[PDB]
Amino acid sequence: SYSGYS
Repeated sequence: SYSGYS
């Protein structure tokens, strides 16, 4: 998964 700001 990805968590945060992109």
